[PDB]
Amino acid sequence: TRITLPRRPAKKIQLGKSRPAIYHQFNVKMELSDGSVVIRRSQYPKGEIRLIQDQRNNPLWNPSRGSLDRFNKRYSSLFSTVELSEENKKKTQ
Amino acid sequence: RLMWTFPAYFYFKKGTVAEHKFLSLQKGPISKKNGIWFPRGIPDIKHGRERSTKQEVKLVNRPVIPNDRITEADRSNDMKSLERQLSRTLYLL
Amino acid sequence: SKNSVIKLLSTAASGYSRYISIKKGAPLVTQVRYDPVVKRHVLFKEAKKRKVAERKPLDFLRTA
Amino acid sequence: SLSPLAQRVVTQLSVMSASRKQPKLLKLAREDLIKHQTIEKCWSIYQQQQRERRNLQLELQYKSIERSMNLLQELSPRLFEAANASEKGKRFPMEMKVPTDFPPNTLWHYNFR
Amino acid sequence: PKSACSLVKPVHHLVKIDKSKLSPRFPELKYDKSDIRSPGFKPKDTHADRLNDHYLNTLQSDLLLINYSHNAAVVKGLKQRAWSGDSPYHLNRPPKNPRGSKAQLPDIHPIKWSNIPGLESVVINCFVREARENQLLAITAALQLQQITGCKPHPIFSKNDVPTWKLRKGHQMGAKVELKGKEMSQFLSTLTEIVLPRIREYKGISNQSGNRFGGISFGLTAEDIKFFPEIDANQDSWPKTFGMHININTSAQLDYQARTLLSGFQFPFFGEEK
Amino acid sequence: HIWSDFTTRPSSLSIQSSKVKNYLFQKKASLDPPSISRRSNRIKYSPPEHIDEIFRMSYDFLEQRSSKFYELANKTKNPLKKDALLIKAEINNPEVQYNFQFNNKLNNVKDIIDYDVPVYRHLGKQHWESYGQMLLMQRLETLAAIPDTLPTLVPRAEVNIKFPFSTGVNKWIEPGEFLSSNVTSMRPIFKIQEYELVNVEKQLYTVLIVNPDVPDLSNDSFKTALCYGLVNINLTYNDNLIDPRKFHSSNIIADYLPPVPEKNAGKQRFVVWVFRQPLIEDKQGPNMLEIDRKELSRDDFDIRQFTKKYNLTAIGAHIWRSEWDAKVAAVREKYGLPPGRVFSRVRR
RNA sequence: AUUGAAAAAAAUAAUAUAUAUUAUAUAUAUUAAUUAUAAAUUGAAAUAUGUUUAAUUGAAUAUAUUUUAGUAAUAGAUAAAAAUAUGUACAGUAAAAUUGUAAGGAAAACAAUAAUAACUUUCUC
RNA sequence: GAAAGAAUUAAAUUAAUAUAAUGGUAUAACUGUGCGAUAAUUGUAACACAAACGAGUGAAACAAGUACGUAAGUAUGGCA
Ligand SMILES: [Mg+2]
Ligand SMILES: [Mg+2]
Ligand SMILES: [Mg+2]
Ligand SMILES: [Mg+2]
Ligand SMILES: [Mg+2]
Repeated sequence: TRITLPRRPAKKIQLGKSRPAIYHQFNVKMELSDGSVVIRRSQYPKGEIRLIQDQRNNPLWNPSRGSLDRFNKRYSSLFSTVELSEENKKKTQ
Repeated sequence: RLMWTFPAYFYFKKGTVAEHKFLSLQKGPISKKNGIWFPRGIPDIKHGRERSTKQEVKLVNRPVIPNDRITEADRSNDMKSLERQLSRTLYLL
Repeated sequence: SKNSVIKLLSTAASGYSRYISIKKGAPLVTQVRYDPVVKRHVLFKEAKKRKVAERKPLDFLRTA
Repeated sequence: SLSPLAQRVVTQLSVMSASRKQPKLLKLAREDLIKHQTIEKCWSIYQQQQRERRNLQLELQYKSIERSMNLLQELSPRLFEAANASEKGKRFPMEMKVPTDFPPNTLWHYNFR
Repeated sequence: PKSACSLVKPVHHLVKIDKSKLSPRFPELKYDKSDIRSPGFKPKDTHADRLNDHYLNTLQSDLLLINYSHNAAVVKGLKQRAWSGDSPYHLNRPPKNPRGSKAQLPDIHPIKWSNIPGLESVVINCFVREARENQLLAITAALQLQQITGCKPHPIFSKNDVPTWKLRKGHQMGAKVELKGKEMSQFLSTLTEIVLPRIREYKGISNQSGNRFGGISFGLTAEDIKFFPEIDANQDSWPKTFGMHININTSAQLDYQARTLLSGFQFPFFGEEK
Repeated sequence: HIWSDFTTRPSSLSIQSSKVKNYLFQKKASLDPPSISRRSNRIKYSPPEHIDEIFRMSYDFLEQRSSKFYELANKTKNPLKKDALLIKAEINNPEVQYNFQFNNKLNNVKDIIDYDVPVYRHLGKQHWESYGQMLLMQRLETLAAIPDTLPTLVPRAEVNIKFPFSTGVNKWIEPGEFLSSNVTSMRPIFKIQEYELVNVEKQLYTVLIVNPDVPDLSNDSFKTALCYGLVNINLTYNDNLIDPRKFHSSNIIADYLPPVPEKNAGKQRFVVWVFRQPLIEDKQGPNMLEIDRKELSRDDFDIRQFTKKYNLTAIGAHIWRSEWDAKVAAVREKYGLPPGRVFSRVRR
């Protein structure tokens, strides 16, 4: 019933011979929402990443400062604000 | 020098286009072969790495290019500007 | 009968033997004890034969 | 023997495990060992010095604050009271961000709110 | 065994005999783990920690300035009360337990240059409850944790037994990892910048959250973990994903101080404070 | 650059090996380590990268620190403080560390490890505290050589004994060893290595080997026995091996009588104690002391009483322990001691 | 030892060889290994021998000979999840309750919750 | 003035002890870990406790051999 991986005999690490787990890590450059780059050590092999949604473009972190895309594409000739004002009578609710 | 081997078998699946590029980027270790003198000891290899040495693992779609830490203001030595030193704490006098 | 008696016979062929109790399907019980005929510690082994609860021999060589 | 899920779990386990992934031990010559020791000791000393400098600075600041507050108490009681309030829910402003490795495109914002 | 009577004999000298050193059994173990000759050696101070540097430079002085209360004396905690000797039965009696609590509470000190609050340790407890059925889920959770941190996780086992929740005793179920120093700092920085902004309706950490003494916590859902860059970069490799608790341990005397410190490192705080 | 100067500073602070020194101080990692003697092994070897420039920077930093310390050290007048300053200055010197770590401390060659130099002496003390001292303390406590002879010990000097004259073999005795009667037939040799700052010219020492476990059948207990007694011995940090060469016949308050344990009397502890003399002011030269040779007895010997009388302070100790064997009778015969008693196997 | 790079030696300990002694010592030489172990028509790598391109090396590709991949947890003298219940050696401290934290709820897991006077070492005013 | 160490004090035996209940146990008898798997060995056992006898219990010491421990030593099954 319980799904498991059944254990083999464990390998005897002798006292003194235990070595610390130094995992393989690459120096990875993260460019945030704006052009601020930051280096971080990372286990996945990718020298450069650029981020879209970060603290540097979130309103909570700076208060002082593709369905939608598809819709935009196929209702482009009409150009869909003025449109909002036209189609927003707040009597009926 | 002390880092583990990069477990490429995990991050790159066998028989895949992404793996192939990674392999091409890499260069393999010299294996032991009978009837030859290796004056830097016999190659100790596991998961395709010389255990006796350090391993190097070479790696919108755009290169992440960081901005210069020195600024235009710094170059000009404009004391009234706030962008003139980026790594130091500036005090209004 | 849960716990049976057995005869451990000395390996140094004195004839000396010591008796101990074990569970019915316990592993073969060999022990090193003093043989007074020989005046030293020798191996003792089970004189009779009996069935054993067959454990799977744990593999250190990583199979498959 | 094993399922594809079981295989993938094993692979994942291996990623974490030290089984056949770790190099030889870092052996040194005696001269090299000494050089290493001298590097480490010096570094440690430097770090201690830096800590003392910072600690000393903090102590100096604390002393200055104490000196100020006594003076304030002596002179203007209301001002002293205003100064010495509970700042329990004081929050650092979200603009004071942790300095990055390299700076952004727009270094400084001149307009706000 | 002739007896079970344990009784350490007194000595006739003040030299402290380290018994480990007198043996020749574990020669590699006599070296400190910091020493290069030990197999346990690891390069500690590999690069300049950024969050720590920031704390040192900007925040620590600001925190000290905030926490200055003029002529603040020590506030003693709830302690074990002694009996008044108004009866001869008080004479070898154990002390009365503390007033409100059963356990003793610590003294709250005034903040000075020495005892400014700072980050002490992060712990990332991930207990996957589906792993009562599937042990492999615990392994996957541990891997995820390792990926996130760059630090070796430790397996959590079911310490208790209960019938209502289908839970046995002594069953591997998720994992934990205590981050300290530079890795912890990095993890915090990632949380602040990458992950927590990608959470949709994220107000912040609750102000009612925390220990009574310098410890604050919160948790991430399985939805939130896919924003970590190590997990995000291979969504094919990560079909399942597990939530986690994140216990931040500070060197703060009280919890409001700890909250303030965390705010300094760009952690938002939303709820009504105690 | 204070550590390159050897005008006022001793020669021992430098490395005497030239090749090693060259390897330590180079501008690039071009040369190969003198420690690795074999060519193939040298070829195989690869030192860790970037180590040179950083090492040089570390040297400069610690050299500067040493120089700064020296600025204080010369202004200081009182001797212990000055010594401490000197230690602080030179302890982080790579060359002195190399010298100390990788060459023998027991039979130190003066040019390599000079115990006249304060830093080296401090290092030696630290080394002693790390292992040998602890071991000695354990052997004193476990065997019950402290309370049985002399209440306590505050180990200051490292004391090592040897029995060169009897057999021929070279071996420093590990504390609490079982030695044969052949081994301990002729006298031992002491080495009292002193690590504290002490007046070498004035300070005298006494050495007493005592046997607490010789049986007294009148008392139905044991009595002590002074097996070997020396007084007024002169030590020097480097010149410290107490041998028939050094001490005169006047120094011998009780000349060596060998361990001759009786059959079934049991194991007999022989615990050497090393005391330093009381130092008298306003008197140039070594202040001697006279021992009343009729007063002190060898067949029964109050060690504590003796110490009280002459105002001694026990700085060091060492211990072996002998029991009966076939050759003890032969030893007795050689020394002209009587046949030797034989006790009942049962302690009834 | 040959090979790379640009007279010797002076610890401990281990290993090899020799001998000293009714003493598990000393002498000389050298600093190995350190998380591995059979079995892979299929993955990956190296070297050797060919052929084609820009005497040459890179690059591509064929065969041979190897090497790797059997991917599996403890990395710490581990310390109150479960497991070897008798020996010995070394080391440590539990529990409850309380305050919190993703699903978690009275009840799953993780964190935190008595006092530092004196002492030693290190840095520093 | 700071960091690190050694730790000490207070509390605790309410957990835990293969198993009832009681006494004992942190100096741990509880727990972890290395080695081991030997002492869950062989002949003589005085002397005590208990005790009608039959039995029962603790056990110094002597001799043979073994395991761990640098050593001191410990082990003739299990905290009782
Ligand atoms: Mg029991
Ligand atoms: Mg009880
Ligand atoms: Mg009676
Ligand atoms: Mg009777
Ligand atoms: Mg027991």
